[PDB]
Amino acid sequence: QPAALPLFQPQLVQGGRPDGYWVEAFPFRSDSSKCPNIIGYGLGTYDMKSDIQMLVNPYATTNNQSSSWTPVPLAKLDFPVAMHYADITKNGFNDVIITDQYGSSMDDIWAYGGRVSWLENPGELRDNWTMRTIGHSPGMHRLKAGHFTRTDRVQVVAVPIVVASSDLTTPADVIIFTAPDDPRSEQLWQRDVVGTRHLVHEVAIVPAAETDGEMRFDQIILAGRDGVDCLWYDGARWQRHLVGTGLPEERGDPYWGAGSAAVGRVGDDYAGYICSAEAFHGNTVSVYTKPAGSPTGIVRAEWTRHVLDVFGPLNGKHTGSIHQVVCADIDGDGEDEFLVAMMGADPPDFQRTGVWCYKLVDRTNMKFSKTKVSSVSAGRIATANFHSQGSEVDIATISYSVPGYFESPNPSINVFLSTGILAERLDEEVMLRVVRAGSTRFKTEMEFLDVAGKKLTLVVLPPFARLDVERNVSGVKVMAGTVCWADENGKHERVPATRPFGCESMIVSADYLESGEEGAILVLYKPSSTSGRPPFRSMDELVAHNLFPAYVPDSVRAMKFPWVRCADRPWAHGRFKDLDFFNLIGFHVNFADDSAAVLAHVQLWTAGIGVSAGFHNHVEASFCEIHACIANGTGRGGMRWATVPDANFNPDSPNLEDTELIVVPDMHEHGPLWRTRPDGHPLLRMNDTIDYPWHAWLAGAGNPSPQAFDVWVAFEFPGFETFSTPPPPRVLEPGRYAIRFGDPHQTASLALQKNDATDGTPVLALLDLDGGPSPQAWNISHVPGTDMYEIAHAKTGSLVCARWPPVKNQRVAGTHSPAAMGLTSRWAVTKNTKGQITFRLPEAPDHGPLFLSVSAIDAIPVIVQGDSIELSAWSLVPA
Amino acid sequence: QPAALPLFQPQLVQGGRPDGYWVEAFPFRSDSSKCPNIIGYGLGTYDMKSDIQMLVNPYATTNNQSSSWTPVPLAKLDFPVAMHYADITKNGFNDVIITDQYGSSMDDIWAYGGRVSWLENPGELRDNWTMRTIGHSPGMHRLKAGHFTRTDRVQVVAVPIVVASSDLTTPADVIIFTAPDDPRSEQLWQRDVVGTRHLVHEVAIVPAAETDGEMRFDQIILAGRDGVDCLWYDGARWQRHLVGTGLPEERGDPYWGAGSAAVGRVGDDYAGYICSAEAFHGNTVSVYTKPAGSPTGIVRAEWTRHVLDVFGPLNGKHTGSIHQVVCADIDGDGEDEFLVAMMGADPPDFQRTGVWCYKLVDRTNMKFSKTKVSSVSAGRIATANFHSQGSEVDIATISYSVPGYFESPNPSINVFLSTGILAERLDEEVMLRVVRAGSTRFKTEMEFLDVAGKKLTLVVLPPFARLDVERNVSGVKVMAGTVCWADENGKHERVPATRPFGCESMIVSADYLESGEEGAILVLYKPSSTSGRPPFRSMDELVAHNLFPAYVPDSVRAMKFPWVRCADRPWAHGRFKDLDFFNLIGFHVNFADDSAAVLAHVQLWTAGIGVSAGFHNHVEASFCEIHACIANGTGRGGMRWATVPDANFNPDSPNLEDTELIVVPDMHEHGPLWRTRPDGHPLLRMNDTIDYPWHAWLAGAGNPSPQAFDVWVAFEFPGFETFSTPPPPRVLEPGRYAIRFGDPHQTASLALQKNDATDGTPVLALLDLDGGPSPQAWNISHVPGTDMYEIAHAKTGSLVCARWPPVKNQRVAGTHSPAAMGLTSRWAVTKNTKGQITFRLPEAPDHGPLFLSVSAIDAIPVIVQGDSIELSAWSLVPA
Ligand SMILES: [Mg+2]
Ligand SMILES: [Mg+2]
Ligand SMILES: [Zn+2]
Ligand SMILES: [Zn+2]
Ligand SMILES: [Zn+2]
Ligand SMILES: [Zn+2]
Ligand SMILES: [Zn+2]
Ligand SMILES: [Zn+2]
Repeated sequence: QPAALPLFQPQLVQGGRPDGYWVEAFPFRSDSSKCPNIIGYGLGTYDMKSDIQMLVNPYATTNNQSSSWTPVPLAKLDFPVAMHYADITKNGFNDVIITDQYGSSMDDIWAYGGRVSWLENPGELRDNWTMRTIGHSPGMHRLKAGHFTRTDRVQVVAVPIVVASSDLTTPADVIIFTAPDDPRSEQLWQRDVVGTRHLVHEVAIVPAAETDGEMRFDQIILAGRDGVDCLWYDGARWQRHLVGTGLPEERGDPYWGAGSAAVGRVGDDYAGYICSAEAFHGNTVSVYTKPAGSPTGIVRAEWTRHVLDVFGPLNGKHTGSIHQVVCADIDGDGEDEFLVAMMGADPPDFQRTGVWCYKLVDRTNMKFSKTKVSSVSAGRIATANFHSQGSEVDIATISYSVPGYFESPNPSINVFLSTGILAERLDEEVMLRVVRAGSTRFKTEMEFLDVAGKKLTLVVLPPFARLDVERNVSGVKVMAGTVCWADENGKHERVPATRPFGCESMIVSADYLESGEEGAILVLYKPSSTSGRPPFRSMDELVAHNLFPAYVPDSVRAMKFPWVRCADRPWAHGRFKDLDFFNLIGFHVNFADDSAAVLAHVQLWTAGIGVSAGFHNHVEASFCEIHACIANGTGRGGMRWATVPDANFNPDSPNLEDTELIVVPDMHEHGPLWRTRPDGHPLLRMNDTIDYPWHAWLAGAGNPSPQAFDVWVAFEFPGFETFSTPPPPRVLEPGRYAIRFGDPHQTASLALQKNDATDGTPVLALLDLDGGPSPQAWNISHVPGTDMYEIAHAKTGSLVCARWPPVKNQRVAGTHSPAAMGLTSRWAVTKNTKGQITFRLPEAPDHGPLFLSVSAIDAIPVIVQGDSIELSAWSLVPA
Repeated sequence: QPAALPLFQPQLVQGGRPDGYWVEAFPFRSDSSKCPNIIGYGLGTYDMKSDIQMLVNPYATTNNQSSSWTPVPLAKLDFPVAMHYADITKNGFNDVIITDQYGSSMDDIWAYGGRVSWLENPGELRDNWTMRTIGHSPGMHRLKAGHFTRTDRVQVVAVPIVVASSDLTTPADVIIFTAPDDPRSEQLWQRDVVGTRHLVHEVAIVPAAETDGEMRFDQIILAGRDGVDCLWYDGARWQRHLVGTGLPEERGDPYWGAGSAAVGRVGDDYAGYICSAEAFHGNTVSVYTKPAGSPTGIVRAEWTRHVLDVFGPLNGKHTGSIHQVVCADIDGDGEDEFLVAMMGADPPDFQRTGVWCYKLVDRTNMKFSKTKVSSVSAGRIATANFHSQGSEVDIATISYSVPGYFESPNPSINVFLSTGILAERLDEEVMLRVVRAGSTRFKTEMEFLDVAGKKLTLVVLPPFARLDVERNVSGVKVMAGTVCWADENGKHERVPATRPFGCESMIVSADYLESGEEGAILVLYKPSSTSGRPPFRSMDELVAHNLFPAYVPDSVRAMKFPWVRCADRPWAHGRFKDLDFFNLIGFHVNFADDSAAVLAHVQLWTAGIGVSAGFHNHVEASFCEIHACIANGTGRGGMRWATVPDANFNPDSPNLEDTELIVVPDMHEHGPLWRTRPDGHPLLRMNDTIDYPWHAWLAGAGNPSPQAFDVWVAFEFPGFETFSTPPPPRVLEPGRYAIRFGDPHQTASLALQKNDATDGTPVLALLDLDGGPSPQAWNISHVPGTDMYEIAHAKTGSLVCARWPPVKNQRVAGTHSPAAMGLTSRWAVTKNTKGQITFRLPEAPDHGPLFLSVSAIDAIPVIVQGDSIELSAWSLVPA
């Protein structure tokens, strides 16, 4: 699975700003990177100093209720530009390093300005921090902290863009400032100039710790008129390595080379590529690549420039829309994507406003795709996990707005919170949009409802991911994919529906569970101490509480979920009067991708002692339902279904002798009660509804003194194939095999014609020969929630599929477009005494069995037929 | 149909404000109310004057591209409070009337302040308008313009809340200011005091023109410590009518009576009720009602107070969270809902923050329900149509934020735009959420895509609503409900699918069409001059343009919709290589209510000359598809379907002799090609997919020189019952009938037992007697898109339905919960020579026919049976 991008929940951090320029993820403490604060500000003007605002992260404090980011002004400065942070005082709190006194533009550089200073973090939320001067250089414009020549002091690389008003040709000093031993006294730091460069517009840092032992010290990557280059100190001296020269010079235009550059990790190499925007404020996005089998890192490789995109011509002043690039692992796959900060344009163009996310889609040819992730001005991007402890990467932006120069409407700071789940209000219910679990690399958890002693939580798990739980207490109900856990009785697996008429505990007996190869989506039932405890003697004891986290929309946070007597619902139509029978709604789970497909609808129910929810059969709306009992009032509450024909049972005055009872104890889920074919496909009524016998939840019988409510959850799935009737014996371990027909004397093996991945490619049996092209390998996997198997070509992934229609002598082909419910590409498996395997299609209620077969006893066409068992016995040989 | 509320698209008008208090819909011109500007401001502080900001409506200018509201400061004032507007200079531009110099609170009233002034609108967008003093009174706090004692000058009623610092017991003058003959000279207006009141906190105006001739002049409704009362001038004198006294006085608490009041239209009466918040800044919502058969209006009725809601206790200072009530017809049904402005609370409570919308649900008992429409602070609400010309009502709010008193986080101005359609990005496609057409009272239109010479537009129509079109040019394709138009050949009706294998023009030959009783949802194809003209000779000529209006989210506005060669789509899997066959995606239409149900998926396609889109049968995903051709390349392009068994046709090398061709000319749609039962229910495959014969779009044959593309739209619907095979004769006009069995000599008529609306109530035939309880009436209606009818009880709406299962001798009952696709409650109709009518259920492929019947030849049970024609012949008698 290539990784898909996560979703993003937008949130306005600060709107209505007079201007904007810089945004920075600022961790308040130097021992923690998670939920940092945001600092933002603009360039100011001659009429207004710029407030250096630290916006306090409301999510940082565990158990938070607020989504409001409180601004705390650290300073009020004339013409600030760039900033970074480091623990200067070495006391566990990050200090701010900032440049100011720049002037109002490149044509108005303060000759005595270009100051670099630091702001002492006082270890608590207070405004107006103590500020001390580090040094000065006119035009001072970018800076980063790090360890460049030593590791026992903070050091700062600082670089002016120009040296003087309107001077676009004189190079500027690249300066390293070194903290003194006591930075709270002294004043003016040690300074050393380590190079001169033209129009440097970005400084990027590669921390030594990123380089897996290649570098003792941090590398400085500069993007300016000279192109992109890397400076580093190696214990002995400074060296330089040219990455490339960027945009060629154009006559009458003072900007060439690069405007920004960032270093992109691919797998094991922190520098698998280097991306760049060109030139100063330009419209060109390029990437630098090195040849296959290069050393890791930057300085040992030869780089080559490739232009990816030109977003349009420059204006009269030779500028465009791109302000910055940054690299970050947005989709969690171990490769950095890169983000491009698009300021906006005049005339307005959405293509040049917001953030583009570029993704390396082919490591071999170094091909990238791009996806728009925001369409409001970004003059700068900050990345961090702003909302949780996980390895997700959120994106913060600030609009680019400089009054009387280039102003964006409504300048604002925004944050886009990476998530596998977005919540939105319908009317009385919530739509929960989820990523496909198979292609996400992040765990997402969202608590939604505190009810009946549990915090019901929606949980998206990537493939083979772990979820820690409270052993013997936490419960799970899977809605897509699979999870499993192990205990002394071996492996336990859970899927959307257990076996027909079956019952399974939802309780996890282990300390953790893991998703299988497709990931999982599930409801996790955490224990709660804030929604009552059983026995529930009244609906008052069962009041439910909205648990949505503070970053979900306000309209969802404000929702209540009352229990409503079923008599009072708009669908009662005069029924259920005077019954202790209650309903709580409700939650749709749909895929967030372009299918928008339903996953499940979820609602809750209760029934007092002696109460029946009423016999029904779902002729009104089609779905496959599973119930999970949270609390069983008497121990005897559960599902009954009629075992007689529909015509022979009266749901209004039920004869309970013509029913069977499946008791559903506390924290158990029951299996399907709908009608199925022998291989698990659902029977269907003439109006396209899943066919059910008459059935109902009924509480244990007796007198409600004292009262004790059943509480249960309905999961309404779209139609799917479930398990088989009767259950077949297990005879085949999934794995990778050659699939052979014939005697020890001369075999043919199953083959996809020419290994061709094209839909419709014939499947054949190739004579195995000494000349000896060897057998094609097939992956055989169990289809979860069924007793069926699929056969997928190991090289191309093509599924073994009968062509339509599945009839005697029908041809077999490879496909990635199977029929729904895998009708012609799923197989019932049996083993004879010779230990050969037969694969049989789902049997049409019409016809006889049809087996995967050879067409005769150099290539033999492969077919389905059920006349001859001889032609459909295969040997499986591990490959 | 009760009316449902519309959806609301939120938009931030202005964020990051220092404070907030007032928001007002401000029409710039006095001859137009649509798309007004917004004025907002807060109380200011001693440290900052308050900017009186007029935020320019970007949607006001037809052909707009921007969603940005430009602020224009009209004035900068010390401590402004209330404002309104009127055409003072009588020149066609509204002037602003404003109070200021109030002071900083009720404990700090400026003794020489309480100024009332007006700002002269200069007829263009300029800041800082000329300001002139009208008059003064300390504590001045609310004001409205109108015509109170004359109609030839602007008049202003102005009322202080207190007269002096901390004085909560002295009553204040109720003052009327009258414009001079030349308001641009003179200065200080004529003033008359027309009453004194305690703690007036709201002034509401009933315009004379609203009163259908009851009042010559405007009525002034005041809400204060004295309760709610109405003052008016009648040509002769001022009078007063008490509405009620509001919240009783409580010991130690200075606030009682009312904080706000608004007058609510119900149908023909501009004052069917009066709503109120109590007391000053309180938490109590009450309504005033008058008895059935009262005169219309206010002063002739006796009113009675009813408390609806108390949102919680007051704080230490005796205040709560409600600042204002307003009445407006939010759902367009001719009755005013009311809105309640909830400022917020400390500690925070979502229940007391935002806007609640109260709806009168029972005119008889005057019962209201409430629905949360915003959950961010509203210190004031303005209503208007901010986005179009229609009678929709949008809501603008400003947060209540007074520094050092009660401050809301991120004070902002927001607007909630009333709509039947919300658009949201999925990934490459757009989700269009729509209201149910049956319960909306608004037309909504949203352009989405400019392609192939048409502006494709999504259109929601309420029941019996009109849509003007360009005769013989505009095209429509219905996705839900029905529309029709008339021309010289009579009525034409369109529904989601015409007859199986049929073809109909989409072109409207009339100047308008109308929706039927369920409303409609449709795609309107407007003519375009900005997306090319046929013949389309290349895909370049077919570039499509995003048309979403400026108020939809930026992420949807920024989307492009490229044509992609089908070979290049991720679902091709190696197919369609080197074909001129292209695909454009795409648009989901789903219901916005708690069902979230699919309506249709929409995508587009093209095929060059001689190109086949390939034979297929939809075993992969289930849906009922209809295609509409926009442009037919050769005139011969269209749908072929195989007329032989699935097993007998090779989609890879098709024999076109075993197919039939339906040519689909320009702007035509074809009918269903899927397999159906005789009464229109879809055949279903074992994997729950709609069963289709092999079928494909194929372009006209020949050589692409010169090229000419087919362009067509796919509409993928969920499963539904279509028309019958063969089509039955039309023998019954829908309408209201008594349904009788038997001889002229002695009949029984169809009856719902005891007229009982309960699901499952028996249907019977009651002996018609001289003693003479007369026959129950039934509404018989055609089911659109089918040849079936339904029978609904005229009093209760209950559908005539066979109980499950429909078998010989099965009982018949009334229901509001029919089986999907109306399986047991829809009827095929035939007429014998005696002119009697027989009603037959959809026939199960199993059983024989089953007719609505009497069970014998005082009440006879009614059943379904098909053994005896005798028992199932009915006379229909108009009722
Ligand atoms: Mg420190
Ligand atoms: Mg005027
Ligand atoms: Zn810049
Ligand atoms: Zn990545
Ligand atoms: Zn059920
Ligand atoms: Zn107030
Ligand atoms: Zn209304
Ligand atoms: Zn088709």
